[PDB]
Amino acid sequence: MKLHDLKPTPGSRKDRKRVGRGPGGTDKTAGRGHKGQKSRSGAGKGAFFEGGRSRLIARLPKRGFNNVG
Amino acid sequence: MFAIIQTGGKQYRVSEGDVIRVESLQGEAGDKVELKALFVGGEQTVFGEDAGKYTVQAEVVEHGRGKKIYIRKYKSGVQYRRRTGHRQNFTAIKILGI
Amino acid sequence: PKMKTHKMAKRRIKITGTGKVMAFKSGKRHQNTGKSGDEIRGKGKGFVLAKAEWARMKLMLPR
Amino acid sequence: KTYIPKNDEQNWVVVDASGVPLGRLATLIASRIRGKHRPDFTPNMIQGDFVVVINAAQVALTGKKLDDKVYTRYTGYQGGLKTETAREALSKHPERVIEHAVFGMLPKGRQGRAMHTRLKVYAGETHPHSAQKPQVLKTQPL
Amino acid sequence: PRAKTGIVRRRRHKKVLKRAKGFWGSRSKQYRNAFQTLLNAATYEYRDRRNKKRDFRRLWIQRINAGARLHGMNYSTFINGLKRANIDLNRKVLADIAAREPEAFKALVDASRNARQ
RNA sequence: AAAGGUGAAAAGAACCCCGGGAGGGGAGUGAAAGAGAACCUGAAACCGUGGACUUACAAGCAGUCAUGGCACCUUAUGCGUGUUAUGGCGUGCCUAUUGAAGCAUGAGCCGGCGACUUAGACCUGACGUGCGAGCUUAAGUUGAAAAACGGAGGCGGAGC
RNA sequence: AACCGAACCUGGAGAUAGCUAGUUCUCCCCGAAAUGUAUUGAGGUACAGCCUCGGAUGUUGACCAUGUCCUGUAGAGCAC
RNA sequence: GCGAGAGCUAACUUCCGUAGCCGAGAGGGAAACAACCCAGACCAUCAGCUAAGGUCCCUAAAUGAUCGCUCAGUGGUUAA
RNA sequence: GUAGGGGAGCGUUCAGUCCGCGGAGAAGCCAUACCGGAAGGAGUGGUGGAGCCGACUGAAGUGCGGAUGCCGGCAUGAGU
Ligand SMILES: [Ca+2]
Ligand SMILES: [Ca+2]
Ligand SMILES: [Mg+2]
Ligand SMILES: [Mg+2]
Ligand SMILES: [Mg+2]
Ligand SMILES: [Mg+2]
Ligand SMILES: [Mg+2]
Ligand SMILES: [Mg+2]
Ligand SMILES: [Mg+2]
Ligand SMILES: [Mg+2]
Ligand SMILES: [Mg+2]
Ligand SMILES: [Mg+2]
Ligand SMILES: [Mg+2]
Ligand SMILES: [Mg+2]
Ligand SMILES: [Mg+2]
Ligand SMILES: [Mg+2]
Ligand SMILES: [Mg+2]
Ligand SMILES: [Mg+2]
Ligand SMILES: [Mg+2]
Ligand SMILES: [Mg+2]
Ligand SMILES: [Mg+2]
Ligand SMILES: [Mg+2]
Ligand SMILES: [Mg+2]
Ligand SMILES: [Mg+2]
Ligand SMILES: [Mg+2]
Ligand SMILES: [Mg+2]
Ligand SMILES: [Mg+2]
Ligand SMILES: [Mg+2]
Ligand SMILES: [Mg+2]
Ligand SMILES: [Mg+2]
Ligand SMILES: [Mg+2]
Ligand SMILES: [Mg+2]
Ligand SMILES: [Mg+2]
Ligand SMILES: [Mg+2]
Ligand SMILES: [Mg+2]
Ligand SMILES: [Mg+2]
Ligand SMILES: [Mg+2]
Ligand SMILES: [Mg+2]
Ligand SMILES: [Mg+2]
Ligand SMILES: [Mg+2]
Ligand SMILES: [Mg+2]
Ligand SMILES: [Mg+2]
Ligand SMILES: [Mg+2]
Ligand SMILES: [Mg+2]
Ligand SMILES: [Mg+2]
Ligand SMILES: [Mg+2]
Ligand SMILES: [Mg+2]
Ligand SMILES: [Mg+2]
Ligand SMILES: [Mg+2]
Ligand SMILES: [Mg+2]
Ligand SMILES: [Mg+2]
Ligand SMILES: [Mg+2]
Ligand SMILES: [Mg+2]
Ligand SMILES: [Mg+2]
Ligand SMILES: [Mg+2]
Ligand SMILES: [Mg+2]
Ligand SMILES: [Mg+2]
Ligand SMILES: [Mg+2]
Ligand SMILES: [Mg+2]
Ligand SMILES: [Mg+2]
Ligand SMILES: [Mg+2]
Ligand SMILES: [Mg+2]
Ligand SMILES: [Mg+2]
Ligand SMILES: [Mg+2]
Ligand SMILES: [Mg+2]
Ligand SMILES: [Mg+2]
Ligand SMILES: [Mg+2]
Ligand SMILES: [Mg+2]
Ligand SMILES: [Mg+2]
Ligand SMILES: [Mg+2]
Ligand SMILES: [Mg+2]
Repeated sequence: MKLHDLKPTPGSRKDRKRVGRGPGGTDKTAGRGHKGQKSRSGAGKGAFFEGGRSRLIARLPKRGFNNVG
Repeated sequence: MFAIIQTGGKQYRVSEGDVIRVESLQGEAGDKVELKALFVGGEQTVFGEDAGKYTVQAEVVEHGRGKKIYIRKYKSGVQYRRRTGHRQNFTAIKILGI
Repeated sequence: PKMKTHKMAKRRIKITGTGKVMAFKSGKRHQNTGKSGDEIRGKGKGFVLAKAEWARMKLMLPR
Repeated sequence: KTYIPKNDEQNWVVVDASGVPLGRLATLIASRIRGKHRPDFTPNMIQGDFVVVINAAQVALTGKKLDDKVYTRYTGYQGGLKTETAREALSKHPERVIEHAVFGMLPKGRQGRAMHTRLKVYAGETHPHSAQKPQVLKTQPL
Repeated sequence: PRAKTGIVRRRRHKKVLKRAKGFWGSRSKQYRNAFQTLLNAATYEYRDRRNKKRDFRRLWIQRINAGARLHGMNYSTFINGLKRANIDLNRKVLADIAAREPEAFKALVDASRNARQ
């Protein structure tokens, strides 16, 4: 078969986001919003007042059987 | 003197091949009928509805696509710059009629 | 790699079920209590709601 | 597409200001200068006429030819506004008063400065431009 | 693979620069003022096209009452009296009729005045 | 730190001319000297010479649209191209901002360099392919102008 | 050793930077927010609220009318 | 603009409520002029109708018609 | 229509395969009134003197006007 005429399944490859690179979309400020702590990055899944700290009822081990319904 | 009332086709008097907005049916010999809005023949003027009964035959000449322009648009300080092309179709018609 | 935040595990947030995030009921821990007998009892097992996506990746492997 | 003309012609006329309200004589002359009476043909060109104002000395004025009409000119020097020749006084040289009115109604661009050429004000009854036989306008419109 | 900018940037810049014909000064020669002038020029081209429609409107009208008053009626009591003469509707650039054939514009004056009686 | 390039071959320019030279003009060589040693191409900013059309009562973000003038005719005698006069209209660009022509930031100009990436048997979704109640390998072994083998282990399948 | 409230050089080292600046090809579709709570919080963040995309459902949405209940402002009053 | 507090019944003040506009809204009017008046720009046309606002000349369009008013440039700058 | 989400695409280098082109002249450069809805693409001429286009697929150090951005060249102030 023609390697010229090989064609990947449509919709199986989509192009990367090219962030920057024009006022034809995604201008100036990148995907990002303007000021703020959005810039060279860090900090995770943490709200930085009091993160919903609920109490802890605990027992360490376990061992469970393999099933055959 | 004669000129399209560029709303579509209707006109006054005198015979000479000229441009217009497109006329659907093509080739030549559309013989497209025209309804007078004014006439000056022998410099004997007749006008408004009374003249409008008068015929103006005119054959189609060529379909066309007039000179290109660019629709470019701009707004300030907002990154709004956009460029597009545009080109209007037309229809030469040679005047011939009464 | 990817840790679980072990602050999630023996703490409330059972992961369990049709993918939804149970948690506990909180106030009047073992901090002091006169207060009602129908609240001292109604502190068993809650379950949160619009924060679950955060809770899940705390502990997506269900420790 | 639209017709534009030559420049070929110049047409002259005498307006008699004698007893006319100034200001109305003003807009009459200013339009005959601009070219609004023949079809304006084209704005680019001064198709307007040459006008000769006679008896400019006798122009009528209402309310106050005194008191009211304080004409004013600034000199460039500190204290140079206090130059308010006003009033009846400028009818010691009438040809300027009329000439000021018309000039405020011609446009300020390069054509208007050129249109100033076409106004010819003579305070006395008589004018010397006999050579370009002007013939007359007159009173009022419709 | 490196992929430097070469040939791309000059081509773009040269197309901008070539849009600059008799632009004054560094409007014609430096890319940055050429491109910037073109932004404001965009503004002007579009606005003006729409406006040129309205400007020839104005030239039209300004000839038509000059001829009208030459025949002793103003624009207002004229384009009224053709429309009140109803089927008379030629409207588009009556200017030219007034500006070249006066034998005709006089007949149109008589028509308008007859319709207003 | 910057770093580069005659020509296939030095055949690297005998001789003559102006010049103290430098530099050049010829003659020669060579396919080319439209390659001559400040030696491949040779953009742009910047400096000049010549020509067309223009400009010494003019108020101007430098354009834009309209019309006249004068040139010109190789995608080109037209809805042309260049340039003009005159009218109408017209508050640089970016950033930052409630709000920018702003007397608020940045920038002399042009050229080139210059900023959303990579990684991991990691998580979570969309789309696509293979096999489907089952799907798949890792390290490695052997073969490599090519890839096969390798179930240790991983995910579904039971929840509280 | 020509800038000493703690010298110069090289290294950790691309320190960290809730702060400034900058972030470049194109057309098409939709289109916001500057509100509320919490915050060693106030020019930063988390969750809501408003945008978009895809799937499901399928008029449940919008004004306007009729019916019905709720209210103590405008006005007024002097019975507290 | 409306409804209130704070303020001097000041402020292009400040802080809530409420509608609309700007924010991100070009076009016509208001001389100029984010917010006000009219109106939400897919592209082309040397075609026609209107809105706000206008029709002496700059400047598109009645030196319009009929009753009156003001002789102050009131128009075109407050009051006791 | 700003942040923002979505869609379809243009151009640059490299790689695989095809179709080819080139000293009767390639890339690059230079002019231009042609074409496409845009990014852009062709025609012809001038220059150059040895490589290169078009199509399909793949991978990116892939698109600059800004950063008191870097390197280099050249201007203004000034014949001061
Ligand atoms: Ca000197
Ligand atoms: Ca000096
Ligand atoms: Mg990626
Ligand atoms: Mg996008
Ligand atoms: Mg920024
Ligand atoms: Mg940083
Ligand atoms: Mg962490
Ligand atoms: Mg605290
Ligand atoms: Mg502007
Ligand atoms: Mg803005
Ligand atoms: Mg469990
Ligand atoms: Mg304009
Ligand atoms: Mg009309
Ligand atoms: Mg060599
Ligand atoms: Mg020499
Ligand atoms: Mg020598
Ligand atoms: Mg030879
Ligand atoms: Mg030479
Ligand atoms: Mg050479
Ligand atoms: Mg030399
Ligand atoms: Mg070579
Ligand atoms: Mg060279
Ligand atoms: Mg010279
Ligand atoms: Mg010269
Ligand atoms: Mg002078
Ligand atoms: Mg002059
Ligand atoms: Mg000057
Ligand atoms: Mg001009
Ligand atoms: Mg401020
Ligand atoms: Mg402003
Ligand atoms: Mg300035
Ligand atoms: Mg500035
Ligand atoms: Mg500042
Ligand atoms: Mg500075
Ligand atoms: Mg894995
Ligand atoms: Mg590992
Ligand atoms: Mg010292
Ligand atoms: Mg020293
Ligand atoms: Mg120190
Ligand atoms: Mg650093
Ligand atoms: Mg470190
Ligand atoms: Mg620190
Ligand atoms: Mg919309
Ligand atoms: Mg609270
Ligand atoms: Mg805050
Ligand atoms: Mg949120
Ligand atoms: Mg949806
Ligand atoms: Mg409902
Ligand atoms: Mg309903
Ligand atoms: Mg009350
Ligand atoms: Mg108070
Ligand atoms: Mg305020
Ligand atoms: Mg903003
Ligand atoms: Mg809005
Ligand atoms: Mg507006
Ligand atoms: Mg406006
Ligand atoms: Mg205006
Ligand atoms: Mg005002
Ligand atoms: Mg204001
Ligand atoms: Mg605006
Ligand atoms: Mg009308
Ligand atoms: Mg009205
Ligand atoms: Mg008028
Ligand atoms: Mg009147
Ligand atoms: Mg060749
Ligand atoms: Mg080209
Ligand atoms: Mg060779
Ligand atoms: Mg890069
Ligand atoms: Mg930028
Ligand atoms: Mg720069
Ligand atoms: Mg420099």
